[PDB]
Amino acid sequence: SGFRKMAFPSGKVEGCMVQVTCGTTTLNGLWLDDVVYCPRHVICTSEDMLNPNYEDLLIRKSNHNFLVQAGNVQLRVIGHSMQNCVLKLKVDTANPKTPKYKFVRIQPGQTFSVLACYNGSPSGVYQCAMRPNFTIKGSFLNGSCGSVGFNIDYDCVSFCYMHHMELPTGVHAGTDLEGNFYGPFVDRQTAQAAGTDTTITVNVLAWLYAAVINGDRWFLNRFTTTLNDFNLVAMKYNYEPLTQDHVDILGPLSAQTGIAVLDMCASLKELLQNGMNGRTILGSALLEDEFTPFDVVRQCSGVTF
Amino acid sequence: SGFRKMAFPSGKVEGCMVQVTCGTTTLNGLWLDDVVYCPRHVICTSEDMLNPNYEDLLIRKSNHNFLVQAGNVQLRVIGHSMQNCVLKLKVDTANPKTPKYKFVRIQPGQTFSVLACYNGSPSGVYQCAMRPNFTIKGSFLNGSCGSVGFNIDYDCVSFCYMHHMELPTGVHAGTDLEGNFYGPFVDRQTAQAAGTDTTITVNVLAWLYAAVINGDRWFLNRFTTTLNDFNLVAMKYNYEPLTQDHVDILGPLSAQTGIAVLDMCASLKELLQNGMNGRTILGSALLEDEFTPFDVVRQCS
Ligand SMILES: CC(=O)N1CC[C@@H](C(=O)Nc2cncc3ccccc23)c2cc(Cl)ccc21
Ligand SMILES: CC(=O)N1CC[C@@H](C(=O)Nc2cncc3ccccc23)c2cc(Cl)ccc21
Ligand SMILES: [Cl-]
Ligand SMILES: [Cl-]
Repeated sequence: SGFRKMAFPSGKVEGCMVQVTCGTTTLNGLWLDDVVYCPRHVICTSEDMLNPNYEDLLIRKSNHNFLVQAGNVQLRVIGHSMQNCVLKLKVDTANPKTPKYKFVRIQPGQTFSVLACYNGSPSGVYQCAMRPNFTIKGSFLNGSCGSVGFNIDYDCVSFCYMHHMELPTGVHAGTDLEGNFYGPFVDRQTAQAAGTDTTITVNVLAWLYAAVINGDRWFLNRFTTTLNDFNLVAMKYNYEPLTQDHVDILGPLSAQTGIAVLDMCASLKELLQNGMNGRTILGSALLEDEFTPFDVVRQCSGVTF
Repeated sequence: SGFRKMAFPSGKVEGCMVQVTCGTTTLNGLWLDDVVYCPRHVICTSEDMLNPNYEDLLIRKSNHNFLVQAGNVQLRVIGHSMQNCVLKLKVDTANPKTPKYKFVRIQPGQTFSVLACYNGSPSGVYQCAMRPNFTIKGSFLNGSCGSVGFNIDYDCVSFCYMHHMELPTGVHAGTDLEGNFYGPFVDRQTAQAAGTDTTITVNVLAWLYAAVINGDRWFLNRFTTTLNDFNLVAMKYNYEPLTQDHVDILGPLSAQTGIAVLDMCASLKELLQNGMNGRTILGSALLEDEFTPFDVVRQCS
């Protein structure tokens, strides 16, 4: 019993974290095989960030300008190239702790674990979701750039995020491991703002199924609804639309609990129009949307890595 | 900016997780140097579980009855001994991935990371507090016994918890790494119940300071309170009493934010009286008590 916000075991990723220094800027790099990936803004000073020409800045750099440190060992940079907003530093040594890995781009609503690092040293691990406005509500201080988000599938690490910046509202923005930003963000010192966030509906339903599996049933009702009537109500409360794919993905939890997805949507519809009325669900007074249906199945069934 | 429930990186502990099998029972062990630590209830035949005599059961066991598996390698048990509710299986191989470590017993209110495991394989990592009633509100299934709680403050792993059992209310009980249970619990199937839980007041105050550091100020008020008046109100909401030690520990956050501890205590009294009125503090509609003053300073700097 119990339900916790749970991250993947971070060990396979800790063995990849390195410190990357370029001039006065120090941030984190991800060392996989003989390449170190890091945000390209490491090559920028305070003025450069205002309006940077990264191709122009990178051409002026030499391999010896990048100081890569893996533990107490300095790695020697033998090449440098840029892929979108990520810098790739070729090193002479392949990381012996390189796990089986893939670079994957995730969709909004998908969750991942963040290994927050400072000076190439892992300091914490937390579970979060890619918000529908493409930001992440992370916990990051100065020096956390280059920290990565990942999932684990069997024995393979799927790297899905690299931290680049913090928006004025305290939310965070970054890229996939190919340097493509999630969201309409740029890696510049300019006025940027996240769009109005919405609730990840399929995740709320998955979390309501986890609450039922844990014995919390007060919100269940006799009612069902159509996907169309639910979506009309949900859109009014700034909830993301629920697609037939989402209904299908919730199938196993629906079968395990005996509550159909449209039956659970009728519970969710009431929860929105009436509130919790002093009650909680899994110790929470708000509907939690950072657990995907797969996260719920993994936790409520004990999948190991 | 931002505030998250954050666990320590679990790598140093993953390299220590092994599977321990004794008869039909399989659970997790912690492999440090040439010793594997695990709950002593692994030697019980479920029929012994109501009133087990563990000294009697352990004396009947031989080293070849314990099957220890580290990854795909079977370790050879060359000795067995018991320290309180923990079984120590001496193995013929020192764990090469043994980190710098210590065994620490924690107090209620303290937080730690849990590496939940099944069959010696880590499946997830999360953050807990030792509740004032000495239970932990974990997420554990059958087979999670032997999963450990830890803190990793600078290079060294401090092991503070080993999971032993789930109480009838879904909460969890376990021991320190010396086998001493936290709380009035025993490793028997006898009727056991956790005491009524209370809120860790010092942690709520620390979290209110984290919210102020993050720009949340709506709950602040012009009032202050005596420590005794605060405890009288707090006890009525099933909040733990706040001692002078707790006031002292909140000193650095008080200095950083410019809000005296008793000034923040008056905000907390108002929050308990009115509720949040549709507002959230750090994205939460409830007062969070699983961040210690030390966690807040470490996370916020
Ligand atoms: C203004 C500026 O030049 N910066 C700052 C450094 C950097 C940045 O956002 N860093 C931070 C990341 N994560 C949490 C942070 C909490 C506090 C401070 C900084 C954090 C950055 C990166 C880009 Cl791509 C664009 C702009 C900026
Ligand atoms: C009742 C009983 O004989 N058991 C069960 C096995 C075991 C126990 O609590 N196991 C579990 C742990 N953590 C979550 C669990 C969720 C579901 C099931 C079992 C879980 C145990 C350990 C002791 Cl020390 C005393 C009693 C018992
Ligand atoms: Cl999803
Ligand atoms: Cl402040």
